[PDB]
Amino acid sequence: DILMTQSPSSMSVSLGDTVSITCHASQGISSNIGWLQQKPGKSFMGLIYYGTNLVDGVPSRFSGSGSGADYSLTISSLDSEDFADYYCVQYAQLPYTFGGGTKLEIKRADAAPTVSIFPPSSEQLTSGGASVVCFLNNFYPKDINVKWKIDGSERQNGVLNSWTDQDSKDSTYSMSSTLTLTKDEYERHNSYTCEATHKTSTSPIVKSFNRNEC
Amino acid sequence: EVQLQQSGAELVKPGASVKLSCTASGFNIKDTYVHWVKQRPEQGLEWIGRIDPANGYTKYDPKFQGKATITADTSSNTAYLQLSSLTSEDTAVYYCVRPLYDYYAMDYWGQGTSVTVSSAKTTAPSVYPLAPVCTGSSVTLGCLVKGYFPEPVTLTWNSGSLSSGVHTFPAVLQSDLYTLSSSVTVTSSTWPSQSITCNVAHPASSTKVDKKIEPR
Amino acid sequence: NICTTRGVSSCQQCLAVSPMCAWCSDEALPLGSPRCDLKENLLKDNCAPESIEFPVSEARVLEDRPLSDKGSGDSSQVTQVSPQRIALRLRPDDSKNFSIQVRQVEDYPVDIYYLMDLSYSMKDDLWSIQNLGTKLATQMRKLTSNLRIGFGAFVDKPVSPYMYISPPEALENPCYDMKTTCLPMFGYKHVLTLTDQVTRFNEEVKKQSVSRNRDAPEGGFDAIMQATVCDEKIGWRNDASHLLVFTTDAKTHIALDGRLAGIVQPNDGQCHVGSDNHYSASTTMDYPSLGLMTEKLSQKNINLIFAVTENVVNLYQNYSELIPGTTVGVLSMDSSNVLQLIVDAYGKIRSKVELEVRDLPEELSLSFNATCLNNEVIPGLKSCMGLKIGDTVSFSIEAKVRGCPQEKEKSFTIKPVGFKDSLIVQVTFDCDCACQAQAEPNSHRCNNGNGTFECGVCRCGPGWLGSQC
Amino acid sequence: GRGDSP
Amino acid sequence: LNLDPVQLTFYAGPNGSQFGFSLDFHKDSHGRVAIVVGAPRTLGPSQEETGGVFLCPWRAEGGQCPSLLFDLRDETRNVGSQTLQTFKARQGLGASVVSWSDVIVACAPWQHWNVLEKTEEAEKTPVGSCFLAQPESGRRAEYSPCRGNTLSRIYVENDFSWDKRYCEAGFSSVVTQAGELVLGAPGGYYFLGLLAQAPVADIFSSYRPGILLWHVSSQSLSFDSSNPEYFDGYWGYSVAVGEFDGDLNTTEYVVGAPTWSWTLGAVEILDSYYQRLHRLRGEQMASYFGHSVAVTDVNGDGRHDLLVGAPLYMESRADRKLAEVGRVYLFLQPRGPHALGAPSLLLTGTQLYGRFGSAIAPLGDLDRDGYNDIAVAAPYGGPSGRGQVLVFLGQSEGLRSRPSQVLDSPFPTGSAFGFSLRGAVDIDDNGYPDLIVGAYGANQVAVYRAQPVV
Ligand SMILES: *[C@@H]1O[C@H](CO)[C@@H](O[C@@H]2O[C@H](CO)[C@@H](O[C@@H]3O[C@H](CO[C@H]4O[C@H](CO)[C@@H](O)[C@H](O[C@H]5O[C@H](CO)[C@@H](O)[C@H](O)[C@@H]5O)[C@@H]4O)[C@@H](O)[C@H](O[C@H]4O[C@H](CO)[C@@H](O)[C@H](O)[C@@H]4O)[C@@H]3O)[C@H](O)[C@H]2NC(C)=O)[C@H](O)[C@H]1NC(C)=O
Ligand SMILES: [Ca+2]
Ligand SMILES: [Ca+2]
Ligand SMILES: [Ca+2]
Ligand SMILES: [Ca+2]
Ligand SMILES: [Mn+2]
Ligand SMILES: [Mn+2]
Ligand SMILES: [Mn+2]
Repeated sequence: DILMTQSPSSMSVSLGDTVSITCHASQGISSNIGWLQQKPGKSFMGLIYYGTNLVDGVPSRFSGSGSGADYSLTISSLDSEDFADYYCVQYAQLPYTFGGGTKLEIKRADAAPTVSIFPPSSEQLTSGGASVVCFLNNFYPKDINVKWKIDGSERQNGVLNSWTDQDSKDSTYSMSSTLTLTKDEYERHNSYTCEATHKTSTSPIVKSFNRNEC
Repeated sequence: EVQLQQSGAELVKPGASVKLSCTASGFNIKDTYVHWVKQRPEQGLEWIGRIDPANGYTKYDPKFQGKATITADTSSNTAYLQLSSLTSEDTAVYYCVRPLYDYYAMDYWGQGTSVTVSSAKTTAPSVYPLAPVCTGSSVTLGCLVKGYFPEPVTLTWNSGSLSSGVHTFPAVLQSDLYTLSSSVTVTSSTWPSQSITCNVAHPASSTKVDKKIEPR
Repeated sequence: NICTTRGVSSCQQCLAVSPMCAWCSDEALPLGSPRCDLKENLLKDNCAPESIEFPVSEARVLEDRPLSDKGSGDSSQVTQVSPQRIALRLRPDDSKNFSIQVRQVEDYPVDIYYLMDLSYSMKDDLWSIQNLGTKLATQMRKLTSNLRIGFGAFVDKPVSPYMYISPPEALENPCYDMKTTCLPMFGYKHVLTLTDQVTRFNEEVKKQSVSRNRDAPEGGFDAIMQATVCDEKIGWRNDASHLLVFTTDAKTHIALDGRLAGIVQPNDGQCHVGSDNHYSASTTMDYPSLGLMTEKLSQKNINLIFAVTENVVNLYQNYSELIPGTTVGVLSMDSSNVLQLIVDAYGKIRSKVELEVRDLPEELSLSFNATCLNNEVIPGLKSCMGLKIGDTVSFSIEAKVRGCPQEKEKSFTIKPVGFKDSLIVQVTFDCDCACQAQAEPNSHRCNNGNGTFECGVCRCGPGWLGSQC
Repeated sequence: GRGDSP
Repeated sequence: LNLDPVQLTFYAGPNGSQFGFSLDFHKDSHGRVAIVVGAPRTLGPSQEETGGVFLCPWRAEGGQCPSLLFDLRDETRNVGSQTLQTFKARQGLGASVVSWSDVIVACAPWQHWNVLEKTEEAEKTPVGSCFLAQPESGRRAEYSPCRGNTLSRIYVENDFSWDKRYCEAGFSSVVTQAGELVLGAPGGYYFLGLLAQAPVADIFSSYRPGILLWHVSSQSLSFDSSNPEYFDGYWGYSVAVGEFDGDLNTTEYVVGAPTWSWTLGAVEILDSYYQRLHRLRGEQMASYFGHSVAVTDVNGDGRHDLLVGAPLYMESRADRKLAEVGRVYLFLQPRGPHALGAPSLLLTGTQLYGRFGSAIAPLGDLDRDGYNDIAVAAPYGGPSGRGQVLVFLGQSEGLRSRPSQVLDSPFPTGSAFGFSLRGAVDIDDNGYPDLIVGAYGANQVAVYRAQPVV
């Protein structure tokens, strides 16, 4: 099978910019490559076929190029509608194979997360469950790491995370992290901590609370 | 106009099978190769196979051999993808595709069909209010919607009157059930002096729950 | 009579009136008596018998070799037509009759060149004729004691799209994509020059095998043309019946088909089989037209026999009607009866006798009465049918001249179609009087020199105009 | 068939 | 009648190129008339025969002509785990040419094609191909409707049905007034023959170099058949268009199948869906009835009439002899939806092997008397067999029985003078339509200018 390596996996760019997305194949595919667009929450639209040919209807600001095993999709002067996911596909050989994708994101000023921690509610505790929720809101860039600590020690079991798409208004990102334990194990520890590591701060943002205590 | 009209979202239990449809509109299905593609958030895109509806001849990626079976029915201008013995690995969005000019290209795509694998029965969510610990210009409150099936749910704050400062996070499927959360941020002089309630609706179970956020 | 009621001026002009007219050149003739009249009426006027001009049309036989009873031995001695040469004397507007005998001589030499389709569709037949040679020898031996037989084979033009050209293996073995083996494709190849050693035929056939090409119609017409015009190669004998036996199980390519192979050059009707015995112009020259084939077959005196399978009998019968003299026989499925087929065909060929005339002068016209079966005369016919080998027929022929031609001596030929022997008719137009040679130009008898004294009368000399100058 | 075959 | 045989114009191509094999008049966007000439054996860069096209501007003096360049390189595409191959050696580019609007279409009926997949293949075969050019802009496109990607094994399994591998598309060609390219492909469906049609605009808008195999959704091909009457009929050996059904909104196709029904020959008139409206049968087997077809209204009633050439027809001579001279048939179109019926006139050649009827060209109204006229070639006719073109004038009852004018070949023996003809266009702009005559054997084209009636 032919491997399609697409770079970069994402890029933070600005309206009106010119940007190039590249795709490297494990072997020469002689222009037998296509480029695809997928807008947020939408299906796919074809952009390029056989290396350089725009699909009927595609804006002239799109263009494809390359040869051998290396190819590029270039967007001249980004429109607001161009912030989406792009993929390459080779059909030189069966099976057809795709690149990993490239996501164009809106560039803006860095912003540290607003972190909030929430202990389990009474309702959930009476039902034997214990979820500890941590919100990390309006931060940029999207790259972020969160770490739960129970009594000072890192916990990596029962952690479900969810991320929002780039905010349409302020172009920031937000994250929700939920540590779900049994009511049982929840009472076997005391301090619950949510640690956020982000480029805006050398030291982690730390939000905590002690069980029982209020 | 060339258009591939696919069938609706599918909910199927593990081990069962499912058959997706791809109906040609504005042209005859026999005109070109018709491909099927699988998409997942993490693993990305994967070519399943193709068929020539004119003669029924198929090609597959050996990875899907035994799992996927592509067929076509020219009588109804439709192509099909049959998935058998389903596991959570098969939860994904499936697309049918055809070329524009180039015999071998992948230019026109259907809108996609979602397949979700779960043994869960229709289940209404447990809605849990999240109040702060125990202080700044603003305060953030939360709502935890846990253990429901299937998607979707609609969540508002104060019947939508709180139109700003809200973050509702995508649901995550964990062991057969969905969990979702939402935060709302307001000025500290707004709450608890005023009432702030979580409104969660779940159509599949015809439920509507309101949970007022109370100080601890 | 008409000989007198004219007032002709000359002896020449008198004979032109009617074959019945005579002229009296006797100087001692009553001044009232006419010089142009019936030979009798003239004599009644004491006209000197040695002074009367009156030619009579005749037919004298020059050569008259007897018809042969056998055709074996020496071919130079074989006479099938008698007489072989006659002299014919005709005066203006006259006619004279003569006879000719034609015989289908027994035990005449026979050449049989066997042209076989060896395309893949013919796969099954090749085994049946394993020993066609000897069997064919046994049967023909009853009809002739001087048989020669030969062999050639064809497929089609070795060029795309008739020929498979991929993969490379297919060129050396057209049956590659099938899991078997056959010969590389060829257009036409001569295999066995005509010979009386029939075991040579058997052994050559045993080594033959089929090839394979793409389209059903084949290139047999290329082979018919070459077998016809490559005289020395095939070995046709001057004094023998020529049978060209064409066998196939499919329809045939015709002129103008070649364009599908990019070939537009018309067939030139010339021999193109060299030392390698293959038709070298197969890929550069179009298939021959029926007209060109007919011309060459006729010229080389070759009888074409379409011995084909039942599925194409009607097709080749229809072609046969467009190539007069061609015979069709039904090859029963697998060439199992090809032997008898050939014997029967030879029978039909020698059951017809048709006369043809060559180099007949414009002013001569012939009429024929045929005497074929049981001396039954048939008026206005120059051909007999339903004949057997050894049967004799005769024809009564009347030659009529319209006027008096400028050239007083011509010769034409009457010959049976397909026959070697012929009858040469030497015609001499007797339009002048013997006395004209004794004419006295510028004679004192005529206007004291202004005229010529000819045949007892005065004629206006050359250069003058008006009857009496 | 419609080609060169028995 | 009034063509000038005294002052001709000569155009010439390279030796051995067969310059003049095909030709047509071409109007540029400014309304200037030129001559496009096909030369199917012109040498390519590889030094091998590939064919070529020439665009000759009008000049009373004639002379050499600028080449009209097309891509002559063999193409290879490795896609979908297959290998697509084009082979242009001896493809015969220019074996046919035609002009429509500002576009020239030059065909290579013997261009070969193959598809490899591991050890299997489609088979290397002459699918033929057409090249399209817009000389003024430089735009290029191609059209090769018979190309496929099916392996040999599959055809064997289906008894070789729908087998387009030997089409030789472009063997003949014509374009409708509305700009629909129609290709004759006499090798189609295992030598039954087929027609392929596609709008020129859609060919240009769908074509991209290097693809080789692409969809033209508006294209329309005729159909395979299991009726042996059609086997080896070379349906598509010749084509033309005209109006034969009373609906002016629709164009009808005229198709020659010179070997139809065991070489009887036939010509068919069909609607643009390939539904048959009329069938004309040949008179004599092997005469090649259908070799050439021409459409023009010769009797001034506004209804197109049909002319069919049978260049190898054998005329009956005395003593039950047959003489190959060639024959042309005229069929007048009746008022209403009726059948064409028997021939209204038979024109027969006189010179043995002359091939009278090899080509038939509408001249328009040559003498300007209100009736359209034709020219008929006998490429090997004339007292010396060098070739002759005979002009027959239209009249109220059809055509005259005797030619008004005879053009003797000005070239040496073997030139094939008259193999190709084109008339009905006024090239010198003197108000009278003119005649161009190809003589590929001499690699030359002769132009005859019409003049006021003497
Ligand atoms: C070889 O050459 C022969 C002779 O030319 C070809 O045979 C002819 O084929 C044509 C086309 O198929 C036939 O024309 C058709 O004629 C029929 C009526 O024919 C009837 O009457 C005829 C005259 O009295 C008579 O000859 C016929 O006799 C034949 O058939 C009988 C019965 O099977 C048989 O017993 C005889 O021995 C004969 O074989 C018969 O009684 C007519 O109805 C057809 O009209 C239809 O088709 C035409 C178009 O073709 C169409 O216009 C009409 O509207 C209608 O649909 C048609 O005209 C002709 O009869 C044949 N002649 C003979 C004597 O057979 C043969 O095809 C060639 N073979 C090859 C392989 O080249
Ligand atoms: Ca119409
Ligand atoms: Ca008319
Ligand atoms: Ca006129
Ligand atoms: Ca003019
Ligand atoms: Mn056979
Ligand atoms: Mn063949
Ligand atoms: Mn055969």
